Amino acid sequence: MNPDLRKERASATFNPELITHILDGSPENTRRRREIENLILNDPDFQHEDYNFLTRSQRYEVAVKKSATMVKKMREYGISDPEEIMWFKNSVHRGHPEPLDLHLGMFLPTLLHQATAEQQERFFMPAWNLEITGTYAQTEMGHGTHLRGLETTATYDPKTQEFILNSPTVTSIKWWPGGLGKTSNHAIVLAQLITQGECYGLHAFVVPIREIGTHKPLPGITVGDIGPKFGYEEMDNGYLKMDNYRIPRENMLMKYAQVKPDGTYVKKLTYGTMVFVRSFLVGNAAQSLSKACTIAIRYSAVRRQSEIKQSEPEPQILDFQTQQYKLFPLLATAYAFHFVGRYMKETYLRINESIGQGDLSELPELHALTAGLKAFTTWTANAGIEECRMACGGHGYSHSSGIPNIYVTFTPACTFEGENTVMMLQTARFLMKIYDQVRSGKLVGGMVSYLNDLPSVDINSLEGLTEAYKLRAARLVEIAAKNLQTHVSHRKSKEVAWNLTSVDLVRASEAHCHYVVVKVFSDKLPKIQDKAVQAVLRNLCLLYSLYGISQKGGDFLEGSIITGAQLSQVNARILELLTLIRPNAVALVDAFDFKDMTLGSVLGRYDGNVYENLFEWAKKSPLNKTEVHESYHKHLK
Amino acid sequence: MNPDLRKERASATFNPELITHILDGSPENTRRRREIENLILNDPDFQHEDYNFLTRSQRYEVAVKKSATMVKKMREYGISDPEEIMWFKNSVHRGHPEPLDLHLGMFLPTLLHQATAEQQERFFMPAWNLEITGTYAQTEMGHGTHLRGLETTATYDPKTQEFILNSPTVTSIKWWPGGLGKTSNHAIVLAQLITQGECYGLHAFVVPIREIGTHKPLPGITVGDIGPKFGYEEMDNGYLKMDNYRIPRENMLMKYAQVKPDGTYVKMVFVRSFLVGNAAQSLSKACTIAIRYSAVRRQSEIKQSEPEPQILDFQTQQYKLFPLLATAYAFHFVGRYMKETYLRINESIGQGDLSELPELHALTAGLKAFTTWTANAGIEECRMACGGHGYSHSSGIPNIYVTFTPACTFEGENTVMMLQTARFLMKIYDQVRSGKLVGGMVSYLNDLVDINSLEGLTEAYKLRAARLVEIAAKNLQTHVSHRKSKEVAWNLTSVDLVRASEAHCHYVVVKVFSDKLPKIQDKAVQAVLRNLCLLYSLYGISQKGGDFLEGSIITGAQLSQVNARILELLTLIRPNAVALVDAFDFKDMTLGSVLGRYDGNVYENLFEWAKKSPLNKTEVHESYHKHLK
Ligand SMILES: Cc1cc2nc3c(=O)[nH]c(=O)nc-3n(C[C@H](O)[C@H](O)[C@H](O)COP(=O)(O)OP(=O)(O)OC[C@H]3O[C@@H](n4cnc5c(N)ncnc54)[C@H](O)[C@@H]3O)c2cc1C
Ligand SMILES: Cc1cc2nc3c(=O)[nH]c(=O)nc-3n(C[C@H](O)[C@H](O)[C@H](O)COP(=O)(O)OP(=O)(O)OC[C@H]3O[C@@H](n4cnc5c(N)ncnc54)[C@H](O)[C@@H]3O)c2cc1C
Repeated sequence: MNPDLRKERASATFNPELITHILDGSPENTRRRREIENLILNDPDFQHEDYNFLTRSQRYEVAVKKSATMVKKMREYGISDPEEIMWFKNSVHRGHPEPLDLHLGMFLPTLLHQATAEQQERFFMPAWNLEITGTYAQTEMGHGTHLRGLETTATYDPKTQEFILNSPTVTSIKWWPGGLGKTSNHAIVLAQLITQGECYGLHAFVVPIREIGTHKPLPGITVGDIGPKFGYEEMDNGYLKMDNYRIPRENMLMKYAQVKPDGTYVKKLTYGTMVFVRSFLVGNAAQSLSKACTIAIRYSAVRRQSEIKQSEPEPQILDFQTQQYKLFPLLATAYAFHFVGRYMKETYLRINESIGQGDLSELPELHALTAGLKAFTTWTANAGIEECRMACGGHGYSHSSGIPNIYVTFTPACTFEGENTVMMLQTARFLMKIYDQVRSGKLVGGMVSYLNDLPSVDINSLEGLTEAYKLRAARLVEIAAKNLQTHVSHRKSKEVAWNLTSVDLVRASEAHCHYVVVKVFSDKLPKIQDKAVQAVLRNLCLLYSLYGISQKGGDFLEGSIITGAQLSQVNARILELLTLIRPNAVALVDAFDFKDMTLGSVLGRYDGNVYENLFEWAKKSPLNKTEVHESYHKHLK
Repeated sequence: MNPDLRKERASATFNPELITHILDGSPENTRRRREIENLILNDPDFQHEDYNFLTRSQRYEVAVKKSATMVKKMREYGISDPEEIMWFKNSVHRGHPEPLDLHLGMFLPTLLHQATAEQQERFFMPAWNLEITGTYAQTEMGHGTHLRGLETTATYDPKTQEFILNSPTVTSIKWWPGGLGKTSNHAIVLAQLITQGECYGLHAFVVPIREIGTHKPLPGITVGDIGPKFGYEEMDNGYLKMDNYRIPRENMLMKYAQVKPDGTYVKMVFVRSFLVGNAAQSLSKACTIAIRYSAVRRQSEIKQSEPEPQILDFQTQQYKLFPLLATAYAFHFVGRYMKETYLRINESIGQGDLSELPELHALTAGLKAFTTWTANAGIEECRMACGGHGYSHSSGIPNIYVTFTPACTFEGENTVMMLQTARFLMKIYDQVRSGKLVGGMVSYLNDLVDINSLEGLTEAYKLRAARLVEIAAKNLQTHVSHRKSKEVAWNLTSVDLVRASEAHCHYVVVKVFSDKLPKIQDKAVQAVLRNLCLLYSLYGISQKGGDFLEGSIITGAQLSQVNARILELLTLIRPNAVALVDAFDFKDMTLGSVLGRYDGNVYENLFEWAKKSPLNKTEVHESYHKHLK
């Protein structure tokens, strides 16, 4: 390997393999994930020309065959555990999105959970070999966040006992569903149920959209791809227009609501529904940030440029303080998000045990924390990925860095499972609700128990830093509450008040979530058995928290949480941590255990042999298919 | 038009035309710019299918076709004024980069300002009928920022009287030059001059790389495209490897240094100013789209009873877009300021007065980094403020983002630039330390409160700048003191130094924006810009409250009033949002945005766009039969 990377790995003060165990959950987990990864790696059926060297059409085509192959292979290998299916799918698509995401993630799961025996035989079973391919169509051109505003109608017809699915306007057309564009022949559509002159709200219906065998669109059906996007080249995000399309009455999912043959409309928290409330975007954020950091840091250890001292030769750019400042706080963030994502997993499991005991008390906080962490981590990871890219200089801009694809692939996560701003406002509804409760004399519990200490620190220890974040969260919640009451007590409608306090409310949710990450990171440390590993993660933990304090110094000063002098100490300690982390930077990134193939990066290769490979890469790219480009003869010659 | 956009326009308290006048510098500049943009809009030779519906190869091809026609068309129309050239070229490529960029910006300009009668005869003249297509090759795979690290050599050969251009290592291969991939048959190459066993530094040579008429790479010449990037699809950024490749000794640009047959060796600010304008323009486009779309898009609710409101009515939406709108105008003004400044200092240089040249270099480097980094993040905020729809190329913001973002790394990597600014700031600091009075925009360092006034806010930025410079200076001393080494000390203080330059530059933008108001003749226009200026200043104080609180420049109670004033200002700006974006005068064609269309008729046009998308050439995709069946 490149002498420069070898030098970095030799300076590491800890064994990176021990951290990999921690990330996967156990040594055993690491082995299994690697085993599954190697199944795809050495399988030529999963190999193909570099995504970036292919047109959009060819990219979608490649994704399709790999997904089709993926299904057959997972069936044959007997991979049923959801975690293992995740690892397997990750290795096959290398973080890239694929056309069977909704089919496997929402279509089959919804049928398995709510469909009747006859329905599953008609819609679930035929999918085993993809005879049937489905997707979930909810979003419309005119409504994404505001569901109640959806326009698709499903009117019951007593005479023929079938539903009439209709897209009355341009805005009503379904828009975005992955696989809806060209892959799926069936789609579970969400529509406003209409029967006996009454609208009963949103209900789901199984609707065939393409003829089996020929894949031609069925009469009354209009489907297609929505066009090119920032990223997602391999995903056929689509649109669906239904011209008073008829389907059997038995195609409605009736586990919760039913429609009798005469048109009469009739009418719990389970482990079943809980699987749907589950989210993996926090882990997704951690992972994407990690990939970017791995690339940027390795490259920064490989790239030599400029000079620190005129007498010495060009140093590694990772020797520059500004370089370390750009990347080490993000590396610490990457780790913080991994621990938070693991905490959430733990919580889901803790919550099921509570539900099984009849205790639904922590559900409100779960839903608020879930919406909050999702927005906090996705936004932070989003910006962090681009910093990593720009930290690589000009080469970061080339697809050979691998970062532009990571960013473009990850960024819509700020939209998935609820707009980030809307989600933060959801977290704020809960924070205000708990605040009002404490106001009326109730002692509250949970991560939000600090509210019991309203109304409104040793900056050197982890405990004092956690406390500082706790106090800052309390302070921002207090500011939002008071400001909210000022509008209300001004005779304004609770709603107008809400809007006029929304910026403040989002900030309260943000502060709350940041405090949660810090506490979770800090709580992790005492549980690390290996002292060397513990020491490094501690430095990363100190950097994450100190850096957050510097980033929003105003929050801590305004609340008199820290003094101006303490802010100076915080800033100084941050610079000191950068160098303490420096000798371990590479090994910390190696611990993420990404294979070159997943990274899709010349610059971030494990071996550090960037330059020779960067040249081969460019020479094999499409514009060099010929020495002279036809445009020459036609317009220049 | 969409009645939602017309009611937004009807509520405007000023005439947008007057702001366009201010943006173009004068009413006549507008009329003239709008003339050119029309020469092109109605010309079939510049029409083609949406770039986003084409492959990388087809994009490059369309760019090449348009640029070639561009040169012919300009010459024939009489467009030679380099300003009118920007407008024309901007309309033609609809804001996208083009393969003749270096040819017109570096090749010709360099020849025209350094070539001899013989050279300007066989090099400059041919680049008339594009007979010759050239580019400038500086950057190498191994070096971009630190030029004296370049490896390309030009070893003079006394016997045959010709320089030998060589790429000894993989890292020495030229990398990135636009037009170097498949467009140019000639390239001015920057290389280490070596003659008579001695290296004399970097010098520029003109080297033919492709055979005229066939475009075949010449013997010893290896050329090609460097591959696909985040953006720049229509640009053939390339690589050049020269294997002991010989060129007439007479091919060296000897305007400043010469090499006779004996082998005896003898004897940037405008571009950064351009990028600041490029930052303002890109930010403006994004804002125009995001704001127009926010007035068109209705969703969710405020009051239970009322119908879905335009998302522009949500405070959060206003908070995301109005501060950025104010930033776009702020950046346009500081850009104009930079222009006035370099023109003035240029005039001094000519009279032997170079007293303001160091500040000019420093300010120009700092503002470039400050505005490009700010606009960069702002373009993405505009995209995300559009919801999922923003992610689609139908929003046109992703292309804007991808096209503008490299501005943060080329022409001086932002952090390196800020570091240069900091070097100047420290010098000035040491100068006042010695007891000297300094002038210029930095005269506030000779001195080493009211949140409700324009003057007080400007004053607040001044002190914040002074405070950060002082913190950097103090930390720098503390390090030279403890570490006893200047280079090590500089490095351990570099984050503080960058922060001080950022603070200095922010102060400049505010001050410039503020000094611009009294010069506005129309009262209504002056009134709206004033709100944007207050928003800009107040927003920055909130964003980095700790800087002001730390320096006892503002109290906690004042920070609170700042935040309250920002919210109030969003409200006061709301009624003028669309008109303020309309003022930019961007045409639908150069915006390439369905969501930001001037008429506001989004949805109907959106479906048509998707319907026309490449993946819908057929109802069923080929991949179905061969894989999913
Ligand atoms: C890559 C990608 C893939 C997708 N895949 C799928 C898929 O497979 N299936 C599917 O069903 N959908 C999919 N979608 C659509 C996604 O579900 C929607 O984008 C999401 O629901 C938000 O809808 P919208 O974009 O119209 O947002 P809108 O809410 O209409 O607009 C967003 C803007 O309005 C603001 N806003 C909205 N309501 C409020 C409020 N009450 N208060 C304050 N601010 C508010 C937002 O914060 C934001 O600035 C995808 C989108 C993308 C980009
Ligand atoms: C779209 C695009 C188009 C381009 N077009 C052209 C073109 O037409 N012609 C051309 O010649 N070039 C072109 N380039 C190359 C561009 O000029 C270089 O990328 C730029 O000069 C920066 O060089 P670098 O990428 O090697 O940076 P590097 O410096 O190698 O790396 C950047 C990183 O190193 C850090 N760093 C470097 N030096 C220092 C220092 N002294 N102190 C502290 N930190 C430091 C930076 O802060 C940053 O994080 C283009 C690049 C792009 C992306």
